[PDB]
Amino acid sequence: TKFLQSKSGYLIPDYELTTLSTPLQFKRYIKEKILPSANDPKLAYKEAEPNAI
Amino acid sequence: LMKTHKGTAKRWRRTGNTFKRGIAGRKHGNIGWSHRSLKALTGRKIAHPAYSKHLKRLLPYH
Amino acid sequence: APIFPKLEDVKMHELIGNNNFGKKTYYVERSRTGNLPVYSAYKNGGNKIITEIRKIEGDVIQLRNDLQEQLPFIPKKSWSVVMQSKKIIIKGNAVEAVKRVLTKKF
Amino acid sequence: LNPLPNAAIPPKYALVTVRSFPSLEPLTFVPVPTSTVAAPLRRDILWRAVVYENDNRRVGASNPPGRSENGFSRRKLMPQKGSGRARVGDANSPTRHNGGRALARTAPNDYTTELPSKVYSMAFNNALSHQYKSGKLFVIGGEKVDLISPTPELDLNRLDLVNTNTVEGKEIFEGEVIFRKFLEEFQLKGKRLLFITDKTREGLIKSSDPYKQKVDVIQKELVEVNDILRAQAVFIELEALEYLAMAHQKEI
Amino acid sequence: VSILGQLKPSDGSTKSFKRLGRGPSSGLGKTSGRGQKGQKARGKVKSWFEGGQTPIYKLFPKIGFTNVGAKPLKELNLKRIQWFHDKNRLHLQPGEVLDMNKMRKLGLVTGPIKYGVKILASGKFHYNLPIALEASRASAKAIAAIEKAGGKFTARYYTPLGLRAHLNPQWFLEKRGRVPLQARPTKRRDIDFYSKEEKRGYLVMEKDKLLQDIKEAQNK
Amino acid sequence: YKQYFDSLPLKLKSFFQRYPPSIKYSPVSTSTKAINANPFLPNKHPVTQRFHDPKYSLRRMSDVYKLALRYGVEEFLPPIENTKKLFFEEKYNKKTLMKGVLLP
RNA sequence: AAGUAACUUAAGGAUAAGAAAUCAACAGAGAUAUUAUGAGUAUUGGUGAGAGAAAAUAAUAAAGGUCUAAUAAGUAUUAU
RNA sequence: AAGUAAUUAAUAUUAGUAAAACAAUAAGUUAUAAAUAAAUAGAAUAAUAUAUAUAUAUAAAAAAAUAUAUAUUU
RNA sequence: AUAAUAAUAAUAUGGUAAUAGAACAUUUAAUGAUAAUAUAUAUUAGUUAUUAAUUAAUAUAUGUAUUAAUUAAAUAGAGAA
Ligand SMILES: [Mg+2]
Ligand SMILES: [Mg+2]
Ligand SMILES: [Mg+2]
Ligand SMILES: [Mg+2]
Ligand SMILES: [Mg+2]
Ligand SMILES: [Mg+2]
Ligand SMILES: [Mg+2]
Ligand SMILES: [Mg+2]
Ligand SMILES: [Mg+2]
Ligand SMILES: [Mg+2]
Ligand SMILES: [Mg+2]
Ligand SMILES: [Mg+2]
Ligand SMILES: [Mg+2]
Ligand SMILES: [Mg+2]
Ligand SMILES: [Mg+2]
Ligand SMILES: [Mg+2]
Ligand SMILES: [Mg+2]
Ligand SMILES: [Mg+2]
Repeated sequence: TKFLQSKSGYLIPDYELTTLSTPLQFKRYIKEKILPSANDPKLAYKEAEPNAI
Repeated sequence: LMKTHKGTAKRWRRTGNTFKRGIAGRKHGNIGWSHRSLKALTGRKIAHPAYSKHLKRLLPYH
Repeated sequence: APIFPKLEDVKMHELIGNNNFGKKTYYVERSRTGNLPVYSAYKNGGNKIITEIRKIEGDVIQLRNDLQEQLPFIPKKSWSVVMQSKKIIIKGNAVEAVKRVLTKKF
Repeated sequence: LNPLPNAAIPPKYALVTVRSFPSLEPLTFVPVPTSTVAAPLRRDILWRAVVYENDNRRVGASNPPGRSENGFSRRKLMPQKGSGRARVGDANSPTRHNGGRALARTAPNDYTTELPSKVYSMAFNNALSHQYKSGKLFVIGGEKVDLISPTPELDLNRLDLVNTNTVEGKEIFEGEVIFRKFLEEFQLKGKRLLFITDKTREGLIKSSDPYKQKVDVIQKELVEVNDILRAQAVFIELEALEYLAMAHQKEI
Repeated sequence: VSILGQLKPSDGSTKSFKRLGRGPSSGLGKTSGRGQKGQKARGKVKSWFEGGQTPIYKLFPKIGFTNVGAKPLKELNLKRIQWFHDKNRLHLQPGEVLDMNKMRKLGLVTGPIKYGVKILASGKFHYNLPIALEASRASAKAIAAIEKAGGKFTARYYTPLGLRAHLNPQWFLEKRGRVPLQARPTKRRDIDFYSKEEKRGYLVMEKDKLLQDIKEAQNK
Repeated sequence: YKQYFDSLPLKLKSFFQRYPPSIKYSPVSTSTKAINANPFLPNKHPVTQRFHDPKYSLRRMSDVYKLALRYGVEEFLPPIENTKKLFFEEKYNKKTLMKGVLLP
């Protein structure tokens, strides 16, 4: 997980790390959450407006 | 803070979720009356629900 | 004794997101003194008796359904599961029966 | 035959990564118990804790002058009858424009509310768990525990900056710069930060002081539910986190 | 965003307080729930003021007296002890008696034991413990149940200080380097009670010195 | 030994300083002028022939004695025989029961 | 209501109190002073209105004990 | 320009904990047993009251009143 | 076995004293994007079953809401002294 984080550039949260039991699961998570935001910066999650569409 | 009505405390004692009291009319002038009839007034009596609230307010720590 | 144990002794199944505890399963933790958390409660000025069941982890609906299956004699209607605190209220003083049902597993 | 088929045993340990400070680098995992760091998020308990804390915090300095406090004479301004005007007493009445306030408060106004200790502990746990879920709970340590990856050369295991007090070349100092660099790295310049130390980290607070409006460095003992929840990312020492867990554990 | 701007109380916790004297459609309009024009409307009569009739704290005669010499024991039923034993909370080494201090330690009795403990018999049927008990006193039925179980009761005298010392001997040691000595029964009634074999009083059961001294005095 | 002595409570230490154990103080009441005059007893003044009150008033004396008992330094204090106070186990043992207890 | 308001007099940075002719109860404690529990309990009242302790356990608190008196008489006590 | 505050008591609703709660320094308050003016009395001898506990009464019952009992204490 | 919305059938919906339930305006505290193409206040005309808010135009201010929302509270609403 540390290696994955280092290569990625991004931080996978502690809870997520605890949950995900396989490399495949980790990959799937990454594809879901970080990837789309990385692709499109307007699509990214903002803190002050968490319920944005 | 609130305090107990001492006269009321003297008159009334606790009995679970009610108060018990002595009967009125058995301190003098008893002669002439029937003794059996008088025996009704010798014991104690539970508080009537009409004045239960009043009693509670008088005796906050009971 | 130690609050956080070492990394070696902790197994994988002990961690969160393992063994599938969320999906349609539950637990009912005993009290500090070591008794089943099932209590009589006398609401509305002693007029409304109800049996409360506390300390439920996981799916409460499933647990309720299981209890109903165990105790068919209690009606279906009288099983109010409050979701905010996760506790399941029953109408009668049905404490002892509930305890009996739970004891075997919890 | 099978009485409670869907009964099962819950998970009991969540892994939190133990990091080196200046650069948040994974050194080890540490399994903290699920009750501290992964409780179900009960909002009502959290609310109770917050409101109580707010009530405790109150100064309560409202001190408007009542008709006694207000400083007019006690004299009757116009005689009761034979004036051709409404009846008046002294000039202090709430009814009149210069008079004192009706039902006036008098400072200090005690706004202190109570909470059960257990409830408060539960709330404290709950807030921490919520923070962990968010991905806003950075556990820094490695001194006591057995490591996997070794600590970096320029980082350190405690939550502090080195040679902060030293300032020889220019008025600018190194610990501040390091802090700024750290902020730049993890993209939390304007965000609220909450550094839960164990012992007094003087250099850290000095480094912070530039960003005092957003960064709050607190001890292990004086940290609050409010402080934890307000924070955009908490930075807790492993030892401090252990202590908190011990404090707010349900007793057996 | 932080949770701090989205916290509510639990449903059913809070209420809106009834706010008076604030417009007609509010409900609590001009009169503000007071009614109309009386003493209660603008002033204060007492809640229990009965009008002038002889009140319910005057009609009736005053009854009884407060026995200041009374010292109410906390009651412990055999049933509770049995339950504790079943639960495996009744931790006793062989020979060690279940004394009032011991009960407190275990959590059999809980809250402040000011004057003592009486052992009552509410689960005398299912009581089967051969352990030895010791309290301020016991019910006759309770005693009989204990005897049947193969147990052994002893009613033991304790002045309030002596009781306190018994409950928490370490405190006294900490303060003064010495636990205080247990007093003799000075009172006549107390002496009489513990001199009874039927009560299983300690003065007869242990064959005390005080009782012997009294007997000698009587003789002489 | 010196360190242990120093570790003794304050009042006891003060007493030892101002009435030291080298002097064998009297068991009985004495002249106030005497060197061996017991501070716990009421000593008579030789000229006036009036009993002076004890140098250590009764409470203070009792406290001192209890301190000595605690640290096992009783015999170095001067004797409390003719002061009517007994203490603890000795008091318990030596006392006669009241007339009311023995003969109701 | 209240030994309150008020008037009068006198002192000090504070004053007052303070090292038991004290409490307690046959076991014991050990200056003062303030607060919490004890407790609106005991106690008391045209037994109405109402008034209401102490012991004990906690804090706060300072080194907290220490002679300065030839050990105290119109004093204790009694009556009123 | 007008139902406010403080110290208390009783109800209710929810939430925490639960045969315990609050508090953890001990101490205390409430609960855990019902009575009785008060006293050294106090809940199935073999089961629902027809048993038991207390107060009146008594040799002990009966009698009035309230309370206690039909894997798990409330 | 819930919630929201919408159907159908039925019953109910005058109200002083009073009781109960649910909202809104205002001000402060906690959390908090955004921005002169914006925000606030005012006027006029529209809109939403409408004490309220919103749209447009016009005016004046301000490089800007302790803003929306949830909580906590109130010197929280005036034709009646
Ligand atoms: Mg007749
Ligand atoms: Mg509040
Ligand atoms: Mg109306
Ligand atoms: Mg009117
Ligand atoms: Mg009227
Ligand atoms: Mg009349
Ligand atoms: Mg007076
Ligand atoms: Mg005066
Ligand atoms: Mg002075
Ligand atoms: Mg007091
Ligand atoms: Mg003298
Ligand atoms: Mg003298
Ligand atoms: Mg006189
Ligand atoms: Mg009799
Ligand atoms: Mg209507
Ligand atoms: Mg106003
Ligand atoms: Mg106006
Ligand atoms: Mg109008």
